[PDB]
Amino acid sequence: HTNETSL
Amino acid sequence: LIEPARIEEEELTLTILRGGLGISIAGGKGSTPYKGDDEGIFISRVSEEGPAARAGVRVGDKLLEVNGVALQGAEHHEAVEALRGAGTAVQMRVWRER
Repeated sequence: HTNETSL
Repeated sequence: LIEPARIEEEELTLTILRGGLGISIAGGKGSTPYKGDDEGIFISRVSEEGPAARAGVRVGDKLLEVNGVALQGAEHHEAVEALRGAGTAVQMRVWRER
């Protein structure tokens, strides 16, 4: 887990 | 028998038309990196046949620019706010490597 943001 | 001519790296200006864009960005200055020690903003997921996949966005692309905002050496929330508006289109320059 390394800071992904959905867009 | 020999390897063909291949693109090692490039800088692409892409136009994405869109409710969502179809991308998941990862990384940024101050966040756990995505690739190696490069703390840039990268494309970590592309929705299947979404508007970004039609634009040519590839997984692993580095965000250099969005709508004129240079996202080089930027923080994660800096790119999110630059991509959350996206009234109808976003134009982003990306760095693709192989």
